[PDB]
Amino acid sequence: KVFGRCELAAAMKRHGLDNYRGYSLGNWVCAAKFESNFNTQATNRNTDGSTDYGILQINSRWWCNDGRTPGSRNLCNIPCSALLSSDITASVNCAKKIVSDGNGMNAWVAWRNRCKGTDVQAWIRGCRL
Ligand SMILES: CC(=O)N[C@@H]1[C@@H](O)[C@H](O[C@@H]2O[C@H](CO)[C@@H](O[C@@H]3O[C@H](CO)[C@@H](O)[C@H](O)[C@H]3NC(C)=O)[C@H](O)[C@H]2NC(C)=O)[C@@H](CO)O[C@H]1O
Ligand code: NA
Repeated sequence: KVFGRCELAAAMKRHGLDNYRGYSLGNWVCAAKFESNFNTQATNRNTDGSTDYGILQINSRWWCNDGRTPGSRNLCNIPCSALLSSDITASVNCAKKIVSDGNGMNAWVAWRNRCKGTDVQAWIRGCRL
């Protein structure tokens, strides 16, 4: 599923991401936009052999198990395929865990390089929230 911008904002808010750890909803919509282009099925191989999965490109080296990432931890205790569902609940639960692990949203490279310090409020403009 490729989410619309406001559709994803409403889902992220419903799953409790707005201001989770102080990150406004726009931060999460922006991060999902540049990580996956709002595509829940997005997957990307990393050079270290891990893979990034779903709307928030959660990495298999640390957060999920994909059975092909040597040295991986599975701190969200979930199959990486479960991060590709059209229902983003699992991605949100794992993102809540990730953003609380110490480096906040800097865990998302696209957020750090493209959203951090920007007018992230632009990402929720017009959404019924
Ligand atoms: C969205 C996503 O998957 N992003 C990936 C990043 O999570 C990942 O960076 C590494 O993340 C782990 C977990 O947050 C970092 O480990 C934590 O480090 C902090 C101190 O910095 C400490 O409080 C924690 O104990 C420790 N947690 C664990 C479980 O060990 C780790 O430092 C990050 N590594 C780097 C190089 O930034 C990167 C790299 O795998 O990939 C992103 O896609
Ligand atoms: Na794994």
